[PDB]
Amino acid sequence: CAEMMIKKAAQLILGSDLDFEYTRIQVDLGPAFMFSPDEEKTLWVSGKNQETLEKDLATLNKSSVYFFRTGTQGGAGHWQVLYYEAAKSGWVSYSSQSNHFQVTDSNGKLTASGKGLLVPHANWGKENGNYAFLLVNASAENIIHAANFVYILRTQNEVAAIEYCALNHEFHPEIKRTA
Repeated sequence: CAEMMIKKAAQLILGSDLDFEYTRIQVDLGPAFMFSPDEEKTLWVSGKNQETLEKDLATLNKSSVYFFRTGTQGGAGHWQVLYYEAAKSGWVSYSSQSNHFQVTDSNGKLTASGKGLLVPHANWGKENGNYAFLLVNASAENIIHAANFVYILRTQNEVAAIEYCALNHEFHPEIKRTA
């Protein structure tokens, strides 16, 4: 399930399918990105108002892909992949096969599902407790980190998974990549 959005990222950026060869829970992806540089991370605080979020979305290039976290700073996060789908002329959020929805209309304003990203009557900001959006570039290395983190977390444990991510720059060999 965490694997589903990672597979999707891989399809869009690496032109490839990932097969997680599990020969023996659900995951918070956040820690997979601890070794990602700050230059690949952007925090938005624009979710009080419809207008500001639409002009945040307008600053993104439409051939780039992100791991997109909704929720509160320091809190529970919901991770999904954000990408621009040329066919449907809009930004799409993809969590899994079952859970995905379009975010923007043909000309860059929020769809009805997308307005679900707003919380008008809450505090938005950098600080602990606030709402924000975290975009992590879905670069090859971040896709690799996410795949490896989840794989080691399931087959071993979370300490092992952060330790692995500290040192490893390639897909774990049991994570099969084919074009």
